[PDB]
Amino acid sequence: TVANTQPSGPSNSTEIPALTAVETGHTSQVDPSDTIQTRHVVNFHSRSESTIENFMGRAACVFMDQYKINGEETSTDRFAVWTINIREMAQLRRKCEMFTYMRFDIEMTMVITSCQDQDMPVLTHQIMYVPPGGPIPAKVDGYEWQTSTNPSVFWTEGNAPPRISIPFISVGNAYSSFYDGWSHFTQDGTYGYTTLNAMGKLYIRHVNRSSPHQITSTIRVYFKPKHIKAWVPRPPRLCPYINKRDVNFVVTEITDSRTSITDTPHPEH
Amino acid sequence: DRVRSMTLGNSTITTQESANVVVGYGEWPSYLSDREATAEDQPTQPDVATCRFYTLESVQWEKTSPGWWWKFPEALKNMGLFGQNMHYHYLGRAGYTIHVQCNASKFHQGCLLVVCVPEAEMGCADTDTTFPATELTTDTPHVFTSDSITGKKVQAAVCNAGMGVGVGNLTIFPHQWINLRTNNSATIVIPYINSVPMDNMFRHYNFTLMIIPFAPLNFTDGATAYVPITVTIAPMYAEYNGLRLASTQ
Amino acid sequence: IQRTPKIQVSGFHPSDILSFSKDWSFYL
Amino acid sequence: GVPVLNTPGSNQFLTSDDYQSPSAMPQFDETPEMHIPGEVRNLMEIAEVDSVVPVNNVTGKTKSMDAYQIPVGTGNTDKTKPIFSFQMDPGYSSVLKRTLLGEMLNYYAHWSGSVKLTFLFCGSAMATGKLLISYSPPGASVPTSRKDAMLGTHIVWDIGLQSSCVLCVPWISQSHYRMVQQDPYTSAGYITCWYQTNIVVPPGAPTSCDVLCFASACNDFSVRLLRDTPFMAQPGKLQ
Amino acid sequence: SLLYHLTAVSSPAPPAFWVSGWLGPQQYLSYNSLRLRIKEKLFLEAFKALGGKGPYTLQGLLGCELSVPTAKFALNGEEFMNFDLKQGTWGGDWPEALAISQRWQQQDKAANKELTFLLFSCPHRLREHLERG
Amino acid sequence: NINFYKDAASSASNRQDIQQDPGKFTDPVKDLMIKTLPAL
Ligand SMILES: CCCCCCCCCCCCCCCC(=O)O
Ligand SMILES: Nc1nc2[nH]cnc2c(=O)[nH]1
Repeated sequence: TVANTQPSGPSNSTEIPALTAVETGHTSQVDPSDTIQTRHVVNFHSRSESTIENFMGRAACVFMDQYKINGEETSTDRFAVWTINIREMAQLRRKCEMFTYMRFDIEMTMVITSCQDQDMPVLTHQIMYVPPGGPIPAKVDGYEWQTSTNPSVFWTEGNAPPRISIPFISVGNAYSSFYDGWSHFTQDGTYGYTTLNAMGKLYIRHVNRSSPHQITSTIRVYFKPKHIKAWVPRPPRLCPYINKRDVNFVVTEITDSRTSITDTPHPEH
Repeated sequence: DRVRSMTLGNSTITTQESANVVVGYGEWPSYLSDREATAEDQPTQPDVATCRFYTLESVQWEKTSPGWWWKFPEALKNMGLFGQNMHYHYLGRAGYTIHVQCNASKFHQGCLLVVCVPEAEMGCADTDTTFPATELTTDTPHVFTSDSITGKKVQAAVCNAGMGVGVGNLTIFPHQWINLRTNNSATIVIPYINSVPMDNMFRHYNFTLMIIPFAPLNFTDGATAYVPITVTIAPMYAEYNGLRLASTQ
Repeated sequence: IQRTPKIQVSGFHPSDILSFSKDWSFYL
Repeated sequence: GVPVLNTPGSNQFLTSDDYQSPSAMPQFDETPEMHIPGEVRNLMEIAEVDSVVPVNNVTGKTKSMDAYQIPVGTGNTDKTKPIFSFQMDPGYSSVLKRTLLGEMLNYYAHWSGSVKLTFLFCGSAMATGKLLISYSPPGASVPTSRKDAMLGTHIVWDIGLQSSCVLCVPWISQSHYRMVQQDPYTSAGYITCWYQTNIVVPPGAPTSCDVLCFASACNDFSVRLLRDTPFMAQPGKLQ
Repeated sequence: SLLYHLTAVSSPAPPAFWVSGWLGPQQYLSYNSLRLRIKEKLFLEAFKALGGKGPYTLQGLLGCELSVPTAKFALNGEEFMNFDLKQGTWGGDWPEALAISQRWQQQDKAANKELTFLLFSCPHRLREHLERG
Repeated sequence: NINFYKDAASSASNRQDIQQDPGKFTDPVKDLMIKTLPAL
């Protein structure tokens, strides 16, 4: 629980809890017991919802894309690729970039739905994870889909959504939400956190070979970080995101403006 | 407790009007331990030869200057044997004492936010392209801008401290202030902060030091118009692995 | 690189002076 | 085998459930834990840090540093007018909502606790001053004189060698929690500043100074319901 | 031996992108950016990733021979990157190679567009030309 | 508090864990600053 309020009476002394120096980089530890007369409040409020585990422990969509079931044999619209990353959706991106370094397990849940336009009873989908450097499928019916070590999940519609746990799979001791640096030692190449993003790709297709009419399935991937450790908090993203690859931003004002420094919207007009 | 004296190598810093010392995240730099090491070769630890106070080129605080930034440890290349050990080694790992100095009369006024930002990854002014490394690294440091600039360079509009955030929220990082009425120096002792035990001292900027005047410098005529801001930084517990032929940068 | 536009206009670089050879050098 | 009965809520994806699910990479040996300085375990640890409050967020100044500097000056006129005034409402007050305190809060629908507003005087070492920083619970309207403001929870800031003063907004509320968004039921009141005496300067010092305000949470501060922040919007697919 | 000779210029005098298709020693196809359109956008996106100032010229040699696919590229008349068919990624050692490779894989399926182009659509059209010519 | 899978990644989140050390962000100063005493 949070700290209780202690009773405080009238004071006339050389103690100065209200007088501090912010120049020290030190946030004052004053509570109302030091500036006013307080009563004893036995406070039972707890910060359970706040913790990083609860803050991030909500499954957020990270990837939406569709893929057809019918097409030319070599059609690339019949499967979806992701190139796993947490920068495509602004909400989970902003939540993860409030810490410089994070270390969590991923609880991945997919929501695959079918879109038709003017009779296949139910479709089966394969979500094949291709770790970095594995052979990527050229076509939907390519040999790679016969996953022999790539982890793959199969799912027929009408069932529960597919759901899998993923460990902490970075080569570093933590995921980097930010990487101020380059890919090459000569300080060129790729700048930023795309240098450290070496999570694999995600290939999704219909396992059904064909259909009388064209069907467009959409997959929505939902990430939920669990067993989270976070270091070095940062200011939350102020500006809207532009690219899913860098910190590029358009200059955004600090907060909403007023008309004057004493502009206080009051009801009792 | 206003006075403070730091001794690191053959260098001593004295300050008489200082705030406290900020120890970044309440941690004092240390050497990498055997449980957390990954590079197997023996590190080199040239303590006094590199863990000493290095003074960078000064900048002139003006009534309209919006701020400056330095990217470390890259700003310390060709800075004595520290820069030499950066060149000759593949990995390096160090904490730093960043002493920032700005003295002025009692008839001057102004306040700077001296903040160390770990992984201050910055955005380009033209948001679809990118910028070279010369637009990030220093010699003279890069300056923020009052307004939003364009070009293949960092978006230095100081309201978004190059990072697309609120500049007022930079106090979540190890920071102090130089209030010209209170202190004339800010000391930040930052440990080694990274997601890996060691890293390359060139292609990775572990932290950026930002000096941003939150209250502009002001003085009446007759007061000293030239008010410089000097950045003295000292690596601490520096060690290096993977010695090879020297880099050419 | 830069190349000398040998005239018999070919085997040059850059382009401003259209296809190129295995040399990556343009010619008209 | 075991006779089971599937109860309602089966085969559903509630995004807030914590269930065990099969790992995709069994027996994966993850990278050993390293000690990184600055581990944050609670968002209230971030909300407890001071952050400069853009009190001067008037029109045209919210893209400058002028948003942050509260102007105080040596002058006999408008000394009866408030130096600044805003709503003590860290969730939706434009002055406070974009600070670390307000940013952490918005991810939530309820808040509770005391807010400490620290004011740093950034004038000359030769400038002396006294300011009355007041907090008025929401019953009546905003104070329009220093007499109406001194009746509330206030502090007289004697500007001297300490350079900073703390006004602790002491959490006077009828309910245990307040809403982070605005509603009249959980209004938290007003913060006003007044010249107690004046800023007085020698013949050679600049006659106008700046004050910086800092907002942070106290020990009893906490946030409750978890909601998506209204600050981030994604109009379309990124690039 | 079907072959595409692609070129792009950061600084063109007023054709930023133009292609020449070849069957062995004879040129059959010509494409210009004013009048493959997905690789026109893929080539003009490459200059936004280079971070440098000076003018660049990007060339490509995409084609197939009876089936072998060549996916070579040159930055300023110097071959800097290749297409790796296995990984399905543009690959080089220079920093510019990785930069342009990453800018092109941001498109999230351009790698599969290139691999299908080299593996099936170039051999198909080569044999279709062999039959019809 | 029962785990039906052998991997530690395949557990639920640690929702009951409530711990914090706000001093590393609020009091990161070297010399201790007692509240009632002058900061300088
Ligand atoms: C079918 C198995 C699917 C396997 C999916 C692997 C998931 C990749 C791991 C998630 C990467 C998260 C990176 C976070 C980076 C950051 O913190 O900014
Ligand atoms: N001056 C100093 N302060 C510390 N704080 C923790 N360790 C140390 C140390 O070794 N030297």
